[PDB]
Amino acid sequence: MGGIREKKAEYFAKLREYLEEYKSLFVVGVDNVSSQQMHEVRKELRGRAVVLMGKNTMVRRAIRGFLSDLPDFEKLLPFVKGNVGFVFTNEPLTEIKNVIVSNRVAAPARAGAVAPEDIWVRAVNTGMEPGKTSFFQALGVPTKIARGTIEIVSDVKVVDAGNKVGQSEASLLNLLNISPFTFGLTVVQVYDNGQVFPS
Amino acid sequence: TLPASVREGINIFLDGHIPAENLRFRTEALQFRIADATEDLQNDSASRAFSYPSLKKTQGDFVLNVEEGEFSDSEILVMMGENGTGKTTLIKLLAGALKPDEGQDIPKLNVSMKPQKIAPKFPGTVRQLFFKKIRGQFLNPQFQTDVVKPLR
Repeated sequence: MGGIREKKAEYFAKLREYLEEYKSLFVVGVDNVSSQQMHEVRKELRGRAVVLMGKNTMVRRAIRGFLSDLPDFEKLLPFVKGNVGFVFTNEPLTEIKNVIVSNRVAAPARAGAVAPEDIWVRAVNTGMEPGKTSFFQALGVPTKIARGTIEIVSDVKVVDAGNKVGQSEASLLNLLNISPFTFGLTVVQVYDNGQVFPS
Repeated sequence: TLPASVREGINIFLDGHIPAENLRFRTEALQFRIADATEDLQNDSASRAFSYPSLKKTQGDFVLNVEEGEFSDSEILVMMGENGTGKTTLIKLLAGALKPDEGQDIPKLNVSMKPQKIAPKFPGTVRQLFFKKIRGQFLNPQFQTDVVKPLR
């Protein structure tokens, strides 16, 4: 916890040898995914070959590149985004994506997050007794009281992909028990053998 | 109670208390506002409310005549008279339920109306019906005092 490194140039130095040891290098997104979910996802990778560290200490692929003859500089626009890791692997490119991208860990949306895909809510009885039905109506979910229970009138899209989910919107959906997205290591890039693959 | 005089029995009734029995039969005494008691405001709101012209509604067996009057905002108007006078007819016209034979009253206003003789003709239970109209009015403390707690 104290001041002692918290290393600089030392952890970079371990990291240096790690791009060079493995053929295939991935630029990946934790941000969304819980850590029982990440930590489990990482368990899979770890048997096969392993993931290591950085900030901008990550962006220093250049030093690694400088040791060999491979990229600089030369890359398209260094794709790194908030919340990035590097996955160093034996595992060929195509398979790594199918493990990570296909098998994501369940999870519910969040308030103030941009929806990744279209959100819908179904029609049918919520099962909930009379109360503040109004809250549902505020979002643009039609509801009315039928049989002394709150029911949603119809299926409709509450939010589209690429629009943000409002704070009210999220909370009300969670009470419904409606979630739906796939969380995991969102692949943002690949290097293998002098070649750059985007998502 | 034991038999009493006409004047006497009525007087005791209004007190809300009977001495021999020693019971306060009514929780609160009845009082009427003096008209001194009322709040003093300059009333108009938007300058006065809506106004209706002369109206007539004739069934062909009964004819109602109405003299042009004005209504103002935040006021209350009583209607009195004997039945069969078209007290009911008049209110309906203002409700827009009835169309006048002559005269017209097309107001912009939103109206709520309660009918005179109430016979049920709504399927559903009592709570469901009142909740559709408005919930939240049901939450208010005023409504607890007057409706919910007394009857149950």
